[PDB]
Amino acid sequence: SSYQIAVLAGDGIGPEVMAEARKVLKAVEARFGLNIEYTEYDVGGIAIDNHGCPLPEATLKGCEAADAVLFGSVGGPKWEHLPPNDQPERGALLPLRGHFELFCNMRPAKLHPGLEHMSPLRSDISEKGFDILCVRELTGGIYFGKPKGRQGEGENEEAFDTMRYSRKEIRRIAKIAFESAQGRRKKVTSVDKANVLACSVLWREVVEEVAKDYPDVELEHIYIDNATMQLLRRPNEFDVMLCSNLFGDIVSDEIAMLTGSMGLLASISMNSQGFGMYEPAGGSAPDIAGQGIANPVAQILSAALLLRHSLKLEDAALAIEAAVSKALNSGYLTGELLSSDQRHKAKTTVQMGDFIADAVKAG
Amino acid sequence: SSYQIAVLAGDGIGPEVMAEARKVLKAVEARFGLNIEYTEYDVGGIAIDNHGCPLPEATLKGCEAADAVLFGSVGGPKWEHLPPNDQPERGALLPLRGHFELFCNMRPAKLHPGLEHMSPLRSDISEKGFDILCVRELTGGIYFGKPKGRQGEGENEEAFDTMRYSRKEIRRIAKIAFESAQGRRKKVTSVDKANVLACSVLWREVVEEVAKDYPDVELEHIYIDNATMQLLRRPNEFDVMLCSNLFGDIVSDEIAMLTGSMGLLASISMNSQGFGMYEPAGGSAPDIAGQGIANPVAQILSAALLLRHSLKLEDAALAIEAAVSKALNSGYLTGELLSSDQRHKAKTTVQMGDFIADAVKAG
Ligand SMILES: CC(C)[C@H](C(=O)O)[C@@H](O)C(=O)O
Ligand SMILES: CC(C)[C@H](C(=O)O)[C@@H](O)C(=O)O
Ligand SMILES: [Cl-]
Ligand SMILES: [Cl-]
Ligand SMILES: [Mg+2]
Ligand SMILES: [Mg+2]
Repeated sequence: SSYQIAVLAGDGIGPEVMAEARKVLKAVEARFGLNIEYTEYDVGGIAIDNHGCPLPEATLKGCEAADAVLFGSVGGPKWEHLPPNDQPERGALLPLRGHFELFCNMRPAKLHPGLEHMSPLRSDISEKGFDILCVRELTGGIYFGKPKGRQGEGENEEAFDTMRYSRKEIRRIAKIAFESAQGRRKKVTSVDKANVLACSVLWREVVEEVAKDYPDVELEHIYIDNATMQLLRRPNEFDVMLCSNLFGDIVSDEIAMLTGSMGLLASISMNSQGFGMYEPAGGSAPDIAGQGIANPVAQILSAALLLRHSLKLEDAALAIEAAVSKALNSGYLTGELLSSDQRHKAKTTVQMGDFIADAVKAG
Repeated sequence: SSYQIAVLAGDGIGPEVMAEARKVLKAVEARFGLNIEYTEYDVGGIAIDNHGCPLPEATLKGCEAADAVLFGSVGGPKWEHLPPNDQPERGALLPLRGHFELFCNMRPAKLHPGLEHMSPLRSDISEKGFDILCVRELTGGIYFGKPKGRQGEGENEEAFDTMRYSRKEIRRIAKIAFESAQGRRKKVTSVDKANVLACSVLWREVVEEVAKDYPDVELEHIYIDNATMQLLRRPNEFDVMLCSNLFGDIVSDEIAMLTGSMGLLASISMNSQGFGMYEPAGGSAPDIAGQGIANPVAQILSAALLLRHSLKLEDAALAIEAAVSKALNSGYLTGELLSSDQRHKAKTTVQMGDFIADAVKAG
C-alpha cells in the first residue's frame, strides 16, 4: 500500500522550500513507481496563529499516523515576545522529540566539491575537504533531565537543571555512531567532558563497552572545549562524531558553519522504530520569505534522507542526491553561494527545484 | 612591605617558561623599585611524584599566604592512567578554584598585529583583526553543582550532574563583564542556552538586571551553538563575552584557536578579594619539555596580568606587555609562529626571555 508522509512546512521560507521538495519528490515517485500520500499540518508560528499553540494535538495525531515527517522550519519575529515555553522552536521541537522518542539525531555535513572556498577556514585548510557526520543523542541529558526549575528569592533565588544519562540511553546512540562509521571511514570521535561531568564519565565508559563489538572502527575521545579547536585545525581527520544532547547541539553547529554552505545541510531525527522527522539544519530565515531566493537544497535533501532512513528507499534517495550534485557541480547556484561580482546570476528557489526535478526525471 | 607571589610551575614546559617569566619579573622589579618575594611549590604531576597527590596541603597553605599565584601548567602522559579524580588537572584545578573561591576567570585573546595570518580563518576574515575578552564564571554551574554521581546497575545504571546558579553568583560575574566592557569597546555578548536550560533563563534575567546600571554598554544575548558559528563568521564584532562555567570553557577555547597563536595567551582566575592565579591558557606540552623551544610569552604575560589584577601595579604590567609586543613586532618569534621555510630561524625560549627582559630594562 501507500507510504504516508506528514508535511509540516512551518514558518518563513519553510513553505517555499517545501514546494520544491514536493516537486522533486513527485519526479522521484514517477521514476521509481512509488505510491506516497501526503498530508499537511500546521506547526510553529502558523500553528500558534491558527490554533493557539505551536504543536497542536491534531498535528501530533497526524504525525503519529504517518510513516515519517518532512519538516520545514519554525520561528520568526512575530512570536519572539512570548514566554520561552510558548514559542515555535522550543514549544514544537523539544515536545516533538520527547513525544516520538526521537533519540537519534544525525547531521551530515561536507564541503561540496567546487564550493570549498565558501568555508570560513583558511584556504589551505578548506581545500583539503571534510565530511563529518554528527550523531547527537536527542532525548536525554540536560535537555529533559529532572529536577529542573527554580526556587528561592532575591539574591538567593537559584535555578537548576539536571543532566542524566543511563547505560541503555548511551548504548543505543553509540551503536548508531559505530554502525554509521562502518559504512563510512570506520572512525568515531566521542565528544565529552569526562574530566568534569559524571555523565561524561559514564558516557565514555559505555562508548568503550559498545566499541568492543566494532574492533575495526577507530575510537577516540575528545573533550568538548578541545573539539571546538580541533575542528578548526584538522576537520579532514574526523569521520563520525558521537555526542550527548548539549555537546551535539554545539559541535553540529560549529561544523555546519565550517562548511560555509548551510543552505545545503539537512537533519535526521529518528526513533527506534524507524519513524523520523527530516528537516533543514538552517532556520526559517523570515528576512527572505516569499522572495523566492532561499536555497531549497536543504529541504530537498531532507526528503532524500526521509526516503533512505524512514522508508528504506535507497535508490530513490540516491537519485535525489545525484540530481542535487548535478545542479551544484554545473554551477546552478542560489545567491548566497556566489561571490558579490557573480551574485547577479543567482538562481531562484523555483529555478533550483526545476533543475533538480528535471534531473531526477532524465535519470 | 614586600609583595608575596607563590610560584607553581607544574609539569612539562612549565618550569622552562617560568624561568623566563622570573627573568622578566626581575627586570621589572629593578625598573619600578618593587620588593617582591617568591616562594616555590609543587603542584600537578611533580606534586603527585614528591607527595602523592596533585594539590598538597602545604601548597594550598603556601598559596594562602601569598598575594597571588604565578602558575605554569600541569599534566602529562606519566599520570594519564590514574582515576579522573587523582590526576594533575582535574585534581589540582577544580580544587584550587573552589578552595580560593576564584569565581572570576578572564581569558583575553587578540590577533596580534603582523600575526593575523596564523589564524585558521580565511584571510579576508583574519585580516580584519579581533580582540575578544572572555569572562567565564568559574566556581558555579555544572562543575560544582550537587547532586552529582551515579546509581543503579546494568542497563539502568545512570549518572547525573546538576547545573545550579543563583542570582548572587550571576550578578558578580556579570558586573566584571560590564566593568571590563566599559574600559574596552562597551559591548557585552552573554552566551547561554535560555531556550532549554532553567539556569540560562535565570542567567539572561540577571544579566538584564545588571545591564540597567551600564546603559552605555551594548548587551546582546546569543545561544551557545550559534555563538560557535558567529565567532567564525564575524569575530571582529565581539568585545566582551560573558559565559557560565561550561559555556565559557567552550567559547574561550574556540576563540583561542581562532588566534592561531595560543602560545601568547594567558588566563586570570580571581576571587572577590583580588587574590588570583595567572597562568598560560595552553598546557604543559610534555612533547617539547626541556628542548628550550616552547614559547614563554604566555607565561610572561601571565606575570603581567598578576601585576595588574592582583597587585594593582598598572605601569609594571604595561611595561611587560610593551616589551612582549616589541619582540613579536620585531619578528623575534619562536618556531610555532613561523612558516616552515622560515622555521629554521626560530628563537629559543631563553632568547625570547632575554629579549623581553632587556626591553623592560631599556625602558
Ligand atoms: C531550538 C533549540 C531547542 C534546538 C536544540 O537546542 O536542540 C536547536 O538549537 C537545534 O539544534 O535543533
Ligand atoms: C581541565 C579542565 C577541568 C579545565 C576546565 O574544564 O575548566 C580546563 O578545560 C580549563 O579550561 O581550564
Ligand atoms: Cl546533555
Ligand atoms: Cl555551567
Ligand atoms: Mg542547535
Ligand atoms: Mg577548557
